[PDB]
Amino acid sequence: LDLAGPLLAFLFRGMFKNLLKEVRIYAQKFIDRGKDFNLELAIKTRIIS
Amino acid sequence: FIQMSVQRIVEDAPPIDLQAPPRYLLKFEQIYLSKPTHWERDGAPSPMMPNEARLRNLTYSAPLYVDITKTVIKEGEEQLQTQHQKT
Amino acid sequence: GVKLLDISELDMVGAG
Repeated sequence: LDLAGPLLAFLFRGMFKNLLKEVRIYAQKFIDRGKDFNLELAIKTRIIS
Repeated sequence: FIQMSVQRIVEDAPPIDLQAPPRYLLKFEQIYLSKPTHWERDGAPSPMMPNEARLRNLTYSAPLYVDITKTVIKEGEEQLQTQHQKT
Repeated sequence: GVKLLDISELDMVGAG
């Protein structure tokens, strides 16, 4: 019986994957322009919340 | 789920590596949750009682933060290892 | 394990 715990673990794992992909794309864009990225602007919190 | 599954999912994440050369590394180490706190329009944090969430049609939720270690190599091991706390 | 924070350690960055 999957309760709230492993259920939210599954959804949170998916959304963490999406967040990692998002920051990957952002930092790759900034690096390919030839400049270090800002970590704060990388995170899009609304993916999770 | 809060005490174990969240931290385990974070630590089990593969550390993101990025490359042009400039070799950027990202790692997530420690997690935090505050109490359920409402941020007003001006960003004032206030302890949100659940009856307010019922009455004001708010989602009874707590913020979540992570300590993030960003280690950048620059083709010559001049490693800048910054850390961002409560991100 | 996950640590807890008090409301006084929440900086006002959510307003900025």
